[PDB]
Amino acid sequence: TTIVSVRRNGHVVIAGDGQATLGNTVMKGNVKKVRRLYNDKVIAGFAGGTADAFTLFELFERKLEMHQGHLVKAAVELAKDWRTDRMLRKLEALLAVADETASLIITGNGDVVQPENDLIAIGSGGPYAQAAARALLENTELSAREIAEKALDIAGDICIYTNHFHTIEELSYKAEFHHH
Amino acid sequence: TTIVSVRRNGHVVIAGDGQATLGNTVMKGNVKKVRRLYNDKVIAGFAGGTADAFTLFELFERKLEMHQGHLVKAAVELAKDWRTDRMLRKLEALLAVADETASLIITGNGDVVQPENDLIAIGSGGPYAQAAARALLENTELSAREIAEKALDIAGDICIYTNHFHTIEELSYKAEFHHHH
Amino acid sequence: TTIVSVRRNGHVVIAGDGQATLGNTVMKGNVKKVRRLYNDKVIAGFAGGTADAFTLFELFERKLEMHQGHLVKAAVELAKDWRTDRMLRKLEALLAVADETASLIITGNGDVVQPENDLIAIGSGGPYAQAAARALLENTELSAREIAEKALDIAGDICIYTNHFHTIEELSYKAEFHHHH
Amino acid sequence: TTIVSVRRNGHVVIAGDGQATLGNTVMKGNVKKVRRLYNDKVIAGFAGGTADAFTLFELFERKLEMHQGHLVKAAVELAKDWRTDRMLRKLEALLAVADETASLIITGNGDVVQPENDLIAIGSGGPYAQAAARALLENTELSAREIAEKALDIAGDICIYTNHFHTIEELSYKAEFHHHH
Amino acid sequence: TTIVSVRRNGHVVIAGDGQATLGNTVMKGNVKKVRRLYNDKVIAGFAGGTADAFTLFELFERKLEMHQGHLVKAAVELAKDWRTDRMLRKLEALLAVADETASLIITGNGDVVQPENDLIAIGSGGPYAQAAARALLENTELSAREIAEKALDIAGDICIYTNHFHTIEELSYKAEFHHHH
Amino acid sequence: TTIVSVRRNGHVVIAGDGQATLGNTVMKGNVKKVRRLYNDKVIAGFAGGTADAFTLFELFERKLEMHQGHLVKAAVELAKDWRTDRMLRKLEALLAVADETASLIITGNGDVVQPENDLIAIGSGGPYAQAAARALLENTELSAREIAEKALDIAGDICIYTNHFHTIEELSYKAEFHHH
Amino acid sequence: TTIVSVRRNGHVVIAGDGQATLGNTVMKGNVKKVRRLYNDKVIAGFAGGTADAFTLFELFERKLEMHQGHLVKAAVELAKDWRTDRMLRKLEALLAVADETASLIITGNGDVVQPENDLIAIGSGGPYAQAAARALLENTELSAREIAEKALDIAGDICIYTNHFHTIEELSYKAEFHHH
Amino acid sequence: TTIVSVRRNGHVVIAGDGQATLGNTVMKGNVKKVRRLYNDKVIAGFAGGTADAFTLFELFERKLEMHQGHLVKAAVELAKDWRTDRMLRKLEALLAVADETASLIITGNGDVVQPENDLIAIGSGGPYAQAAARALLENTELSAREIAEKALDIAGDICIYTNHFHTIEELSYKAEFHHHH
Amino acid sequence: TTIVSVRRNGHVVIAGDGQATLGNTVMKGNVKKVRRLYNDKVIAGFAGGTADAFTLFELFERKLEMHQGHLVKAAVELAKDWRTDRMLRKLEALLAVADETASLIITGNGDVVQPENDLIAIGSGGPYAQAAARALLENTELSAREIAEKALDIAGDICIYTNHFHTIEELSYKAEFHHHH
Amino acid sequence: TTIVSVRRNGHVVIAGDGQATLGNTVMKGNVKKVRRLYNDKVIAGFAGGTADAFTLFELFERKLEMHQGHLVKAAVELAKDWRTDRMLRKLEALLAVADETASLIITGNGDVVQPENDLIAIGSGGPYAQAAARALLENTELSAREIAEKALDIAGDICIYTNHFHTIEELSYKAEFHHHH
Amino acid sequence: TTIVSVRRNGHVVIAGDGQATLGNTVMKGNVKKVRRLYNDKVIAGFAGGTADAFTLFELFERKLEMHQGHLVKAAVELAKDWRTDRMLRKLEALLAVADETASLIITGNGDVVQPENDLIAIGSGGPYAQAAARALLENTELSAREIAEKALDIAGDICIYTNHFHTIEELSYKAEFHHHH
Repeated sequence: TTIVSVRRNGHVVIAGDGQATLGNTVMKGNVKKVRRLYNDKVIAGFAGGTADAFTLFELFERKLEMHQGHLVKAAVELAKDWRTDRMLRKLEALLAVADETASLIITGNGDVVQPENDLIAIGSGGPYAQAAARALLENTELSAREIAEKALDIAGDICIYTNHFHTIEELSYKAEFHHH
Repeated sequence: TTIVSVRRNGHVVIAGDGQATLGNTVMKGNVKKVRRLYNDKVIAGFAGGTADAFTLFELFERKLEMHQGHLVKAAVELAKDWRTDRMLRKLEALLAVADETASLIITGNGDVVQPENDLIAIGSGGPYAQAAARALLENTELSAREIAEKALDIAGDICIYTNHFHTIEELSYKAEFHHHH
Repeated sequence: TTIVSVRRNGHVVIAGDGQATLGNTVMKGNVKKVRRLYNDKVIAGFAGGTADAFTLFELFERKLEMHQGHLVKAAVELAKDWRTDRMLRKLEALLAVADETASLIITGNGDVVQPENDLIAIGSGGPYAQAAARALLENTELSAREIAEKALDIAGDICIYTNHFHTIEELSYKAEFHHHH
Repeated sequence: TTIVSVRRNGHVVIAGDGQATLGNTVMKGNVKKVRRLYNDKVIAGFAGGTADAFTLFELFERKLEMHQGHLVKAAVELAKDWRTDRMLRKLEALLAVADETASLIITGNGDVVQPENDLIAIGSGGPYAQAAARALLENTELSAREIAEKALDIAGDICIYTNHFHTIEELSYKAEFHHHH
Repeated sequence: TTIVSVRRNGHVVIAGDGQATLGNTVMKGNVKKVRRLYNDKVIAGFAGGTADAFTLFELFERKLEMHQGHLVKAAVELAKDWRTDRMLRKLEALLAVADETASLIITGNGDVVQPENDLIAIGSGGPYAQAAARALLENTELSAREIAEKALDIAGDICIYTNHFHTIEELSYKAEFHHHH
Repeated sequence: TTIVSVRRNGHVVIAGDGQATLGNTVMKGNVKKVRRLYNDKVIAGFAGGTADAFTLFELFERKLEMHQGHLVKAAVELAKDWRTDRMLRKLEALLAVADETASLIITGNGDVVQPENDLIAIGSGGPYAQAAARALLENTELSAREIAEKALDIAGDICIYTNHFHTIEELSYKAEFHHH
Repeated sequence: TTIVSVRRNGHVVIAGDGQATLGNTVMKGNVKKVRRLYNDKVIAGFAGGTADAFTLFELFERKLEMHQGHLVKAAVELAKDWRTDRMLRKLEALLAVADETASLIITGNGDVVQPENDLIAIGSGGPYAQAAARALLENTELSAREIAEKALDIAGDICIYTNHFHTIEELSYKAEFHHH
Repeated sequence: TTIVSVRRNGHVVIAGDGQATLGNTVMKGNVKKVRRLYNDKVIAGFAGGTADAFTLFELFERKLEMHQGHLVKAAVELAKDWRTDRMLRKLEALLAVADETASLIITGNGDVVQPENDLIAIGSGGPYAQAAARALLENTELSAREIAEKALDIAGDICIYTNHFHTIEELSYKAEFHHHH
Repeated sequence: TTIVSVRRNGHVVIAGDGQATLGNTVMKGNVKKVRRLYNDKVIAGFAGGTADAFTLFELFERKLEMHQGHLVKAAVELAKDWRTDRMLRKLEALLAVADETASLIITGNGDVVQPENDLIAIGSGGPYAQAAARALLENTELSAREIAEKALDIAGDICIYTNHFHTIEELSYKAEFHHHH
Repeated sequence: TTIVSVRRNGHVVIAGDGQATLGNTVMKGNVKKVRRLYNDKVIAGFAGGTADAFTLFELFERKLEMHQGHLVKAAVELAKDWRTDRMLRKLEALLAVADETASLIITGNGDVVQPENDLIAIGSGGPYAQAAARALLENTELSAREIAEKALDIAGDICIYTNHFHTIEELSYKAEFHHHH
Repeated sequence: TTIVSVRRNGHVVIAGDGQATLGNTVMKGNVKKVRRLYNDKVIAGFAGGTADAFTLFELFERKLEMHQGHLVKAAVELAKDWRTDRMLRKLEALLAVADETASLIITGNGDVVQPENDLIAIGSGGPYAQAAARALLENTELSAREIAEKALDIAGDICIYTNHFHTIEELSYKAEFHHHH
């Protein structure tokens, strides 16, 4: 499992593979690890098992409406409850979330984090992709999209636990407004 | 324990062995791991111990009537409660369910899944069978039945934890065919 | 790493992938795990690291000329020395060898084995491929080649440790197949 | 600890040893592991510690009267509560129960099971006795009694954790055997 | 892997299954674990891997001719060298040997043993079979053959590591009988 | 720690040492491991730590009055609660209890047991003492007292974890009643 | 496995059971663990596996003739080589040896020991038997034989790993010499 | 992660790095581990994960207003609740807090501590920095600031888990320093 | 951490070091582990972390006033609540307490103990000190003070976890003496 | 096992207990752990098993005559060979040796050491005795003898692994003590 | 155990503590870990046990004369033989060596190293001292001596395994200075 995010110009993206590895056998390989929340305003990607993710995303989206649209806080409030009540302390995963606002990793442990460049790379191959992505983003242009794609690809070429099937979600936000 | 499912033309099947392995001794070897729910409309197979299964199947079938016959949903609602209340969080198993609608694995963990081809292979030998099955389904015709049977056989030939005694349930619903000449 | 062998009509084949997995990172993925010995008369496939293999293949090929072309014996003599002198007792791998004569797995442990059908399936994915292969070979024709290929493919689709890059070697030993287009 | 059950003609029996092993020292060796419930209509044997057993037997016998005399159900209802509420989830043991109705293993895990022949063999030596018993029951007649006894004896001869002191309970439910001296 | 031996009237037998289990996958299941030595005078069964066995059987048979036909001795001398020189100290297995003379287990460890009744039961299932066998041999007649067969069957029914495919070798030498009337 | 019990003629005894071993250092060596309950009618010995013991003995003595003087049951009821509620499931020890009625080991695990001869031998050296005791009781007379003493002595001579300081409690019950 | 030795008046004895326990299954139960060396002059008992024992007994008996009949030294020289050359360092067991001279435990580790009373108790049940034996030997007479027997019996009654089948060897040495 | 504090003349400082190490990969490296509470009167630094910290800082700042401005007490009351209710017993971290009043380490374990010199050195590198810091503070003057900086730098040069990105907060509470150029 | 107590003539003392060891680094080394309660009538020493200690001392001192001045009792009542309510069951430490009445160790586990000579030696070095102390107290006179000091010194000389900085509290109450001539 | 040494005026002593502890059972308790070498000129004590000791003492005494009577060197040369050739590298123990010359601990590891005061305290209880001994030697006179005895006694009172049976060897090397009754 | 080295102006120093820690008890605490070789021209410090050190120092000093006075080389040649012949491969330690030439750590592993500033800090506390030392050397002047002393002090203040008793050896060789005014 591997997921990335990038922010270039007016585009932020989250992209993950879909390999359902188990033990040493792929049980499935097209899981949508990336999806969107709060009516197409905020994107996210989770690492782990669909359930916990869903429970979290919901709860998080709850904390979302419960704070209007302040991503940061919604996330924060969530991370709290998560690394709080004994129950949630059981569900484990990692959530990459982003929107016009910003991007942030949320771990079950209790850690809400804005990476060093809205460059979220997580999962088994996170490091690998990160590197690639980074490299690109550093020594080249291309789009958030292209890069993520690119890196997220390479990831799986190295980390066995990664798929190659790309679920992606990107939202542009160039507030181009022509008065006539 | 191993269980498969397939869907070819107008036939979907679920087939499992019956080996009651314990530690390293077979206590029994004719357990019906596959059965049918909601008055012969939906089939299922569970992996694990009869009890939990029964508790789940019932609860699931409750969530079933409680949504008419929308398999997906019923399953979804179930997986919820399962990977929800601390109590159910104790019963562990895997449920392979199918019908005209579709087929889906339901884990206790909280995971409702449509495999990559309504090809459900679970249990110790799941991977093995899957392979065989797949292979067949790929490079040959035959029936959902034949295939499942075939694979589910091979499974036990390799995975010690698998039986060879085949409990099967298949439901047809729009029997197709594809003959050439 | 996964390697298969099959024997159908006048064709015996050995085919393996090429994934150089390490820890949880692929360092390379095009290793030729399958090759031929004794001047294109005997084929083999090894599971593990190039070196040990080479050491073994050579020593084995030595025990080969040292017994003319009696595959069985060459293999037997080898497995002995292997699971014998302290030194060799360190190099570990698995050797799938075949020719007109037959096919046999050679383990470092000290085991020379003719599988249940000259159907050699070894490696992380061995079981998987075996299954598929088997299934094919059972419920269909096709060639030793097609099957191995097919299975060895499927293998990697399931076992992460398997590559998909196919190194194959097949030797025919009778026939004169024709083609009418 | 080892316990068996058999059903031959009109006789079902449960027999266990009495070795109170602990660590690697026998603290006692005459524990009655087999007993009867519901006013001499149903027999049972437990594997483990007197307490949990008693707690279970009682609760089970409660679920018993609470369903008249339908052994199966009583057992089922019990296994549920057992592999249900956190509390019971702690008491661990195995219950071999039988009567005119049938015989069934009840595990704390959540598993109510009718063995392959009303041949219940449980405990450290269970497998061993099962074997012997089985063998007898297969290639000979004798009584449920004789067999159980026999097997349950042999058990201890092999499994150190087994006693040799036989607590047995058998209930007949038809017949009128005679004797001409 | 499981192997038995029995001696009734004028017949001593050695019988073993043929399951080539590895890890948790059967690589083969028709290995001849039982065979005969010294020109059809002495039988044996080995537990483990064909190679080591062969090395031992040969060496043992060497120690055999080297002592005429005194099984005991040959065996003794063998066990010596086996649990002696560092090299042999690596090959591990168990040898069940018998003939007119007697029957004896030979372990690599250095142990030549006459079981408690020329009833050799070894291998994963050894204990199981033993039991059954014993039981038979105790509470019934039948032949060394029938018994062994019977037991060796049951074995695999319980011990997953056992095959069911029976390789047997029995030698008669003063065929008795005991009929009553 | 080691404790024994014996029953000969009209005398039942419980005797234990007093070694407070810890790690590999004796912190104390005169702990009274044996004592009496229910107003000098029932004796007992515990193995382990004074606290848990006290909690148990009390609770047990509670279950005692709560059943008049039926040792067996009191014990049984106790063993239940002990190997029952999560809380008690934490306190661990072994209780040797006896009286006119009988003698019985009660473990936390959930096990109430009448040994093979009202010969209770428990603790690190239990086995050892048992043996000796047994031997005596088998091939000689002497008193319950003498034997226990004897054995309980030997125990410590072998098991390092045993003390040699003997706390003993014996109750006779020969209902000798002269009518005049 | 359990073996004892005793020395009373002019009789020294070694006695062991014969249980061939393995894992948790008795493979055999009549192994002769006790035997005699150097032409019926010295007795011994081994704990473990027949082979190693034989190798040792032989080597030891070699070191025996190689020192005339000085048990002690023979034993000592042996224990050396045993807990010496890498090879022997692999064979593990315990040897109880005795004769007119004395009695002594020899471990592979490198330890030749005369117990506290020519009372050798070794093996799984050694401690147990020891106790019993001791007890007897302490508070009663009877013979070395009777006691060993007795104790060695009790042993198996407690230690599951012990058999009950008694192989015994006792040598008397009362140099009663009547001049006529 | 590493954090220091010093008190020299009228200046107390808290400074930490910003390395977000995980496993053996830096996920981020600019985390503000040091911050200020109770309206710029009290400073603090936490070791660990942002969340728990925040939960604690808040609760502590609650216990702060709830005792006016008596740092010591606020801290004490906090450490209590922390190493008290089961819930808080889960959040783990270390809090370095200081102000005009004093400086004190607060551990989840239940320990409120004033170091040996208002010289708080905590975190993976704490010991290292402490040393350096100490050494400076001992054999030289410079400012609390310069020292912390200096040491906290050196820290990362040695402890891989330390960043080098310095988040610092210093509060003076007397003086009027001048400068003649 | 190490603490001692002694009682000679009319003087009882409690003395402990002050090493704040953590992992393998001293974070502080002047912690007052010994202090006095109930208005200079009762002394005590705790082993562990200041917090828990304080919680206990207070609660204990509460149980103190709540029983006038009967040390024993107060202690007993305390040990109860301590090794009682789940909450307190978390705070762990050891309390050495003494006064005119007597001296007693109180563990969280639930254990109130009068050592073998009002000679309380606890903590990492407890055993060591005890020894020395004992030795002195045995083969010499000197004062409770001197001895404690002496021993408590030696302790740190051996046990790395011990400080050398001595916090002591001694209360006289009927000052004896024993001079000869 | 515990052994001490002291040097006071013209007397150096080595004293050890005799507890043959094994696992958790004393197999013997009168082993002479202390003895004398080189014709009553040098004393020593070993910690461990009689054999290795003897091997060492001999070899050391060889290195002794091989250097006349220079204890230090003999010891040094020994420790070398000991922590040198693979073989000796297996025998493990500790040797306390002394004479007119001096006293020194010799470990198998490769360490020849003169303690801080010719006060050798080794063995499980070494630390304990050391303490006591020390304390005596510090705050009192008495003889090397009395002290060792005293301490070595106390040792066993605390360390279970220590005996109480005292084997002692003391050599004087000046003086002419008198006694007026 | 901790040892440092520094080089300032015309002075290079090596300084180590003297704590003989064992398990968790100091057996001695005045071991001279630092000493000089090749007739007062080269200094060194070893970490570990006196023996091995001595063996090495000698052998190294042999390799020293055997190359005149080229420290580097001598060291190199030594490290070779050390991390070479199986025998030396057993003695383990660390050698800090210096002289006019330079300073270098020599590990048994096979590693001759010039630290980043002739600032050798090794041993348990090595890191700690290094830090301090470094800090000094960085933000202050003072002498190689003062610094080492200072740091090597601090070390033991933190690392329990360090002594405080300072054995030092410094050699001047072109005494510089740098005064300003």
